[PDB]
Amino acid sequence: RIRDSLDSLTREAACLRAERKAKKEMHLRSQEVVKHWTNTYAGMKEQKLE
Amino acid sequence: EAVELELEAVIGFNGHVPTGLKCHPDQEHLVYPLGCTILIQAINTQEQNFLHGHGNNVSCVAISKSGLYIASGQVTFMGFKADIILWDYKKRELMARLSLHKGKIEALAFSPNDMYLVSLGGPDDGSVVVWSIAKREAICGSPAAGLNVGNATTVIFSKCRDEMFVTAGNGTIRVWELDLPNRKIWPTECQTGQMKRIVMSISMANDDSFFYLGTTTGDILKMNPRTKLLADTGPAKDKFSLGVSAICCLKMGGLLVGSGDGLLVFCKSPSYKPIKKIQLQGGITSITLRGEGHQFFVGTEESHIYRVNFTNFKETLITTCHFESVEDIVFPFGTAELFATCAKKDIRVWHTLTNRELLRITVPNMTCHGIDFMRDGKSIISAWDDGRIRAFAPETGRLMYVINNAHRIGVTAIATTSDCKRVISGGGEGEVRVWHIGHQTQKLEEALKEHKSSVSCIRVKKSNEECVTASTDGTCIIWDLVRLRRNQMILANTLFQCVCYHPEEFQIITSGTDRKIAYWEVFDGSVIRELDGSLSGAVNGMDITVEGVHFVTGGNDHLVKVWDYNEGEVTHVGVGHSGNITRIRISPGNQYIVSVSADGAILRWKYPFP
Amino acid sequence: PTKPTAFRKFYERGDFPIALEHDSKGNKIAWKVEIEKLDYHHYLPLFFDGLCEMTFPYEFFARQ
Amino acid sequence: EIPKDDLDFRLAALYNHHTGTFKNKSEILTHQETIQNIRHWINPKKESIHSIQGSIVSPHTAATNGGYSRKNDGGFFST
Amino acid sequence: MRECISVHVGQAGVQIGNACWELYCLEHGIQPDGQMPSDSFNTFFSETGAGKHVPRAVFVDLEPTVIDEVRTGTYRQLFHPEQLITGKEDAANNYARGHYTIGKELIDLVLDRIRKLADQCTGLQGFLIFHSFGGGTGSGFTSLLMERLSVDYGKKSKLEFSIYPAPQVSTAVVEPYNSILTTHTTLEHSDCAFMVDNEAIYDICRRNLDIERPTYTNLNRLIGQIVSSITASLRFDGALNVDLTEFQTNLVPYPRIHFPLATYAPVISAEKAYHEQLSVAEITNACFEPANQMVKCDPRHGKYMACCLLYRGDVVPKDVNAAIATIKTKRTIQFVDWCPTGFKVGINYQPPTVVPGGDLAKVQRAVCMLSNTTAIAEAWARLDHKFDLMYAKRAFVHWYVGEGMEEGEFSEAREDMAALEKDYEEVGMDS
Ligand SMILES: Nc1nc2c(ncn2[C@@H]2O[C@H](COP(=O)(O)OP(=O)(O)OP(=O)(O)O)[C@@H](O)[C@H]2O)c(=O)[nH]1
Ligand SMILES: [Mg+2]
Repeated sequence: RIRDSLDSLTREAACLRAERKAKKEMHLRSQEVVKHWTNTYAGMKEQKLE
Repeated sequence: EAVELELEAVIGFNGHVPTGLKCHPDQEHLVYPLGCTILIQAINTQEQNFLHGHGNNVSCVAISKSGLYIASGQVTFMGFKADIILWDYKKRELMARLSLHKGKIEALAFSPNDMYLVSLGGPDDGSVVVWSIAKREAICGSPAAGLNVGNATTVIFSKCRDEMFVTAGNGTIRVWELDLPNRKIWPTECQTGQMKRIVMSISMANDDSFFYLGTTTGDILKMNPRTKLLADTGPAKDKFSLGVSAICCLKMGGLLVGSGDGLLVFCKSPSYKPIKKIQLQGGITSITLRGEGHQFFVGTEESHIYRVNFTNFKETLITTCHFESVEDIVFPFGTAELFATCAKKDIRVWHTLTNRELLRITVPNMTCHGIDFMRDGKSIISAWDDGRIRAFAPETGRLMYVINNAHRIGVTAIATTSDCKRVISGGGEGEVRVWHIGHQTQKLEEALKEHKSSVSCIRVKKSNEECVTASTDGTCIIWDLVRLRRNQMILANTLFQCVCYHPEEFQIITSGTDRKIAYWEVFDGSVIRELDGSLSGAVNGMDITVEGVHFVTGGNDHLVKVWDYNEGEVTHVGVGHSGNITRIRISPGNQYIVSVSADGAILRWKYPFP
Repeated sequence: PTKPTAFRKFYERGDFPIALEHDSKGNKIAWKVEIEKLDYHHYLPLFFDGLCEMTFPYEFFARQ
Repeated sequence: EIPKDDLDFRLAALYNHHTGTFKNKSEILTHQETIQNIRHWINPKKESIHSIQGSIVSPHTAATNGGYSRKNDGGFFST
Repeated sequence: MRECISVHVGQAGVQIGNACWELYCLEHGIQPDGQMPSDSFNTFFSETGAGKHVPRAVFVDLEPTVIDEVRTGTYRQLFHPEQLITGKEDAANNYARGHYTIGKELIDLVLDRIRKLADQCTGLQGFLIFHSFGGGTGSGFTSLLMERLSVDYGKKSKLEFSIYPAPQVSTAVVEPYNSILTTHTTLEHSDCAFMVDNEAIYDICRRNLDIERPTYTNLNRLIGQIVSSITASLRFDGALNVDLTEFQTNLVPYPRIHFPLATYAPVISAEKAYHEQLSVAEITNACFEPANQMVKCDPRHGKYMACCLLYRGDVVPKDVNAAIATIKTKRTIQFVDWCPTGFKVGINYQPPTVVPGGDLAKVQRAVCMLSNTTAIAEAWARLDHKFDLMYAKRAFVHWYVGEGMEEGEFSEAREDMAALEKDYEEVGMDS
């Protein structure tokens, strides 16, 4: 416990960094699925502009 | 668009109203009602032509003697009409809609020459009308209820094709004679000496000599329609226990009596003595006799159809189902052969393929709301309206535990964590509660009181970490598990019924009353798109398979809908029952789709590829 | 090993004119009847029989 | 099982001396090896709907209240 | 090892104890049949070698209708089958049926069970009676009981958590007859008397808590929590521990002013606990408002004479001292010359427990207080006016002289209350 006490702050920072990265990556992959969907309002506006 | 899949395995029954079961005189097919329709079953279980209509619940069935016409009444709101429908038995076509009463229709009957039908209607506005079949209209009618007596229940014609009997609801017994040229029916009353019974069933002999009445007091009354006087009293010394509910005749003079406490007795006219008695399951309300004579059928109030041989009186149950509004099927994980179906006072564990019932567990008179399995096969949890959460052993129905004062109102939705340690409950109060189980005791950790209204469904992530609470407030919360606080709220314009996760957990999908199947972004509660329901119904049950390309949707009309996931592709095979479908699940083997219709009917179709 | 005593049976019937108050200076056996004219042919060879009990409420009554 | 003649004549004689009258020897000694759905569970205490104690639910559907009872001196009263 | 005996006489007593005796089952691990799954239980439950724990409480009613709810309900395996003494016919709002001819039958049985329980406790510390002023058996059976119990045992302490009739609302007709007669008993053969009423718990149940339609199963749980706060130091550990004479000596100055009020400080819902900070300084200050009295009077128009407190939970005494100094600084709260301290604090090291289905949140800090105040003489004035307005025309007195009670004891308890109301102001005046 005392040997690993010297690095207590780095794991605390690493967990926040990992959770923020995973959340934002989930947002981006769901945006990929949303942009591949076809019955959206703005996508229908783009097809009407076409 | 809207390709019809296939249809199989009708399960339910309505035996709650009298004389619903009537075999037609070719003695092969049995017709019987259901929540809003009629059903015809063969010997091969060929469900045939659910005959559509009536707008609301069918309540009374009468069959023409030749075997070509069937006519069934129904029940509507106060001051609304109610329609007899004449059907066929060859090409199952709505011939005549005969809609002339007030409120509802209590009784229908046919004449032995096929020209005439008779109808009794009204709990308050009671009248009898006579219909002709040559032209789908009424001949004449009159109040079929004795003023300064009470009301009336049932009617039957003679075999003189002209005189018909209206039967005591509280002590009015009246013969009418019908004459065509005056176009009239004449009321005479059968005077009885000191007897005033509450008559509650009726049958007629073959040669019109005597007709029999079963009363609530338990004694069988024989009548004489020629003398217009009381003919014979009933038994002294062991009158039947409850009211006499189901009387049938034979070609000879041996009447078959049945009482609503579940008793069947062979009976004869001078001495009403039980020559052959068999105690059955639940209150009998229908006897129907095959025209060959030697086998017959019994319909019971608890929905059991009994094929019973006339020789030696041995029975064989052939159809069983629930007898109130059903809710919340759940498959076991890994097994596609088992069903759990829960309803008022009752839980049943089924089979899937051969449709046998394997076990049944009763709470006495309270109401169930939700059922769920464990992640393993150890226990089945259920949420009841008595303010309690129970859990039961899988076989032998042992009660492992109960939870005394869970919520303030009845606990509605219940959910299982995949590590078999935690159970999440939500109820009508809104105090969302978490239960840690153990071998010895079970305890509560923290009460999450976001909501202001009821809770519909609770569904948790594949690896527990987050959950979601579908609720009828307009807010669907995602909670986290490892800490007890809230992440995100869906605020929307729909009283929610079903909220499902996408496989691979990208998005979450909501439905409800406002008929907008809506996909939702898993962050911020940001709405993506809205795909509409059928037309002006509602939707209560969604389903996604393991992969996440199929999407099953079931609701307030008769329509179950297969959908593609990414685009809106509909596939209708919802031609089944319009009793309001409330939950629907696919088998874990991706073979069958199973839906529970509220009026008790569990139907499975085959799997289509989306 | 101990044995069942008749002091216990006569107490569960309720024959003894005995009572207890746990007075703060010490537990005292309150007496509802005069001690000087008891029936010592009855009440000594049963208290002497209740000497043989180790469990709490009866050993105190026997001794005092 | 039998270790001798005594337990042969009495281990299984099946001959009441009181009741068997005017017998024979073979009728005395006679042992016995010469001679030779749907399942359900019911709750015990039939409960009552009327004798329940969780709450007294409001006459108005107070999710969207029907006759407005506010909390005395300002705010929501119910749930 | 520091035991207590708690009797529940009447109907209201038994129905409060039905809500008292699961809070004790939930504080410890005692599940309802009596088998703890996994000795701070000692004051309330004895233990028996098959694992089975048994209560220390007696339940009596002269009619069998209410005890037979318990006898086949959820707590039937818990109680011993002679802790449940029943009868056939009630007393029916008459004091004489209960304290006299028909009530002298079950007194030997209730005294046998008091003797048979009190003869097995190693250390005895006193009595907690739960008897209703409003009863016909709950106010006559107990007056028949206490006059014999205090002859038998004597010096041990008596605390009664009774139900005072509310000043406006009342649910019987001869309550001014049945209230006045039992205070010929409770002045001489009793040593404390905590009263509560029913209108103010409805008040505090709807204003501090979003309950529409409040009932008796809401009253009895809060009055169970009050007694579980007063019985905290005999069962747990903490900084300052107050025992069942260490407050009941603090609280009775004169031998006829022994009538103190009670107040429980944190009463709040499950939603709005997140929005209040819930500190020691504010839940000490909630105790001294006129809104939060469980007994319908204003303490401001009177004077607190002596007080007490019963803390719990996560407190440290610097906060309590800083609270008490502010309470002494304030001027809504007025005192007398003859008690310049006017305070008494106990502490404990345990939070409140949350019985499932209860409408309270898991607060950590918890306070009770128990006040000898002279402003209960106003409520006794309001029930004082009710008596002679019915004895003037001699109404209902045949129902009392029929079942063995002479007429003159109406005048005797009249001048008894007259002397008591003489005493309160004579000891509340300044010198
Ligand atoms: N807090 C509370 N008070 C109760 C409860 N039940 C009865 N009471 C009170 O009891 C008072 C009347 O006394 P009762 O208990 O009804 O009468 P009793 O003691 O049974 O005497 P009898 O009528 O002769 O049988 C009423 O004013 C009620 O306020 C209860 O469950 N909780
Ligand atoms: Mg009573």
